[PDB]
Amino acid sequence: MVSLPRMVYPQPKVLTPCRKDVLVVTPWLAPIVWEGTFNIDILNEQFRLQNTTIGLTVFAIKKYVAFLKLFLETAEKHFMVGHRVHYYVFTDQPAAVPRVTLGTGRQLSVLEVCERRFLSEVDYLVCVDVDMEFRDHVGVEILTPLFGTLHPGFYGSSREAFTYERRPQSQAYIPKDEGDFYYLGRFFGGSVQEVQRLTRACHQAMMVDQANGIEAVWHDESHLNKYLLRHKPTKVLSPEYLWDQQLLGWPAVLRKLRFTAVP
Ligand SMILES: [Hg+2]
Ligand SMILES: [Hg+2]
Ligand SMILES: [Hg+2]
Ligand SMILES: [Hg+2]
Repeated sequence: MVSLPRMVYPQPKVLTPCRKDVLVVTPWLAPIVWEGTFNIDILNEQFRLQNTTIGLTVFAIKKYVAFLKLFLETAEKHFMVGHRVHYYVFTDQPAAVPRVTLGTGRQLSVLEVCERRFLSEVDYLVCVDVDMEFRDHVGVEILTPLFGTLHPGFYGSSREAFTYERRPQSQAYIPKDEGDFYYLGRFFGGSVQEVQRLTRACHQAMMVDQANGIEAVWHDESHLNKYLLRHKPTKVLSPEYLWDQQLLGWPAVLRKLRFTAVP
């Protein structure tokens, strides 16, 4: 709500689309974040004036603790740089967490494996996997009440091809004539309130499923897709935000590869 300062930047072009090769807004008017759609300077100003704090959560159990060093090092270089960040590392090996040097205004909490905590420590929560690395900018352009990320393997696929759970006996069930996009179960976020709302719904749906002796085809991801179908995300991130260059290369439609799996 605080007034932005004078800023000098190119005037928006009303009669000139900001990307003519991709959809930049959903049918429910949520922006789809692609490179070229946002001016990061304006967005940085808006969020900094609000002294925004972003929590990044990851689970690293067993052999996965080995991915923490690169994950954290690259996050330090590309994730919410300039803003307050609180990393939450849930692990079964507290002593094995790498000693990574953090920039000012950034902290890390190791939780050995308390939800009200998030409500008082951060404004937004971003949930990802540890076996990844940031390769380019991932900033406040993604922040919104609730966001989902387009799966790199299905962004150009028809809904019939989406690997949603197709069995009516499952709570994650989505018929062939339904569905907007196929979202990643491993990269989502939003306000603490909305994220806890999504995880609480997923947890309940998965319990009902097991009680009925059924397990969704893609587990958590299947339920996340059911949730986002029925509760439209306020922002959708393009595949730039979770790519796999080994399996998909570098298409012209992707101007940047920001976050990827480690081969
Ligand atoms: Hg989370
Ligand atoms: Hg769900
Ligand atoms: Hg779940
Ligand atoms: Hg979920």
